[PDB]
This record gives sequence, structure tokens and C-alpha cells, in this order.
Amino acid sequence: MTEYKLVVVGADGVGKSALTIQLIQNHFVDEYDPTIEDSYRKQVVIDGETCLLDILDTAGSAMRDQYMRTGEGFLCVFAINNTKSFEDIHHYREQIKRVKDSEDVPMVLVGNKCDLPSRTVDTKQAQDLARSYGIPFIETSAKTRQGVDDAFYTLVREIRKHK
Ligand SMILES: Nc1nc2c(ncn2[C@@H]2O[C@H](COP(=O)(O)OP(=O)(O)CP(=O)(O)O)[C@@H](O)[C@H]2O)c(=O)[nH]1
Ligand SMILES: CN(C)Cc1[nH]c2ccccc2c1[C@H]1NC(=O)c2ccc(O)cc21
Ligand SMILES: [Mg+2]
Repeated sequence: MTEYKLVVVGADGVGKSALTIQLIQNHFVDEYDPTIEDSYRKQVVIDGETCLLDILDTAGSAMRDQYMRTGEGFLCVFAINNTKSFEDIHHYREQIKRVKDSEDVPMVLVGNKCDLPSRTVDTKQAQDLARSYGIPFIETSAKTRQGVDDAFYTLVREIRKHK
């Protein structure tokens, strides 16, 4: 079966771990336990194809160069109530594009914490940025699990399209 190496990137606190844990364990992590590095495996069925997801959950370096080279697809995560994390997105995309020496790298823009009321990043703002990059935009909530499977499965489909 096909294996997909996915990397979850973004500013410290956007919900990279909570999104990953919701995907893998169907569990919401309320606590804020900072990540050094953690990878997870999950067998899933996407478009009738049973495949293996190998997901790397990163810290919000030679180690960074290595996983960006290895990573087939990237979830660029920001929190919808955090303008600073949205402003950070281009820095992550720039690092990945530089390491992979490609303007065509499978990526998905993820607007997390969509369950929270005081939103500072509009859907239009996020959609316009994702459109300028030629990538999908998915609104997610690691709290309710809204859009979690969508973000990861969409990334897998972007990888399938690329190859
Ligand atoms: N309400 C709400 N809270 C969230 C959501 N996602 C994450 N959180 C909360 O934000 C905090 C940080 O989440 P975490 O997943 O640890 O973020 P992170 O980006 O991995 C932090 P680091 O970069 O240090 O590894 C946690 O308290 C978590 O419960 C969400 O979608 N909605
Ligand atoms: C192979 N799996 C058991 C673990 C795993 N899953 C991934 C998903 C996306 C990208 C990389 C990886 C890796 C590792 N492969 C590396 O090159 C690397 C560098 C730094 C790390 O912290 C981890 C890895
Ligand atoms: Mg984390």
C-alpha cells in the first residue's frame, strides 16, 4: 500500500498537535504541551484506496532541512484568531519551497480554531492567500474535529495529483 509523508507546520500554538492527535486518536488535547518532534502512523481509506499516513508534527536547523526534504505534503497551519500566525504562513511556504527547490510542492492552507468566536483572520483573507499560492484552504477545529479529515485527505489528493 502507498505511504504518504505529511508534515504539519505553523507558529507555536496554532494547534498543530491537536489537529494531528484528532486525526490519529479522535481525541481533543486541551493542554498545551510543546512539541520537539513527534511522528504518527495511521492506515486510512481515501477514495477507496487503503493507504498509510506517516505524519510529522513539528515544533512551532539541519533537522528542519531533512524533514522538509523527506515530506511529500505540508499542512501550513494558522489560527483564525491569530493574525501573527497568518502573517507567518509565507515564511513556512518560503522555507519549504527553498529546501525542495520547487514552486510546485503539495500544500494545504489550514485555518484552525474555527470554533472560537473572536476571529481576526477573515475567510476571504485566507482564501485569497491560498488562491495566490494555487493551493486548497480548509477551515478546521481541532476542538470539534470539523475539517480535520478534510485537511489531511485533501493534502493526500494534492500529493496524488503531483505524481
Ligand atoms: N478552541 C480550540 N482550541 C485549540 C484548537 N487547536 C488547538 N487548541 C488549543 O491550543 C493550545 C495549543 O495547541 P497545540 O496543538 O499544542 O498547538 P501547537 O501548534 O502544536 C504548539 P507547539 O508549536 O509548541 O508544538 C492547546 O491548549 C489546545 O487545546 C482548536 O481548534 N480550537
Ligand atoms: C519515517 N517515519 C517513521 C518518521 C517520519 N515521518 C515523516 C513524515 C514527514 C517527513 C519526515 C518524516 C519522518 C522522519 N524522516 C525524516 O527524514 C525525518 C526528519 C526529522 C524527523 O523528526 C523525522 C523524520
Ligand atoms: Mg505541538
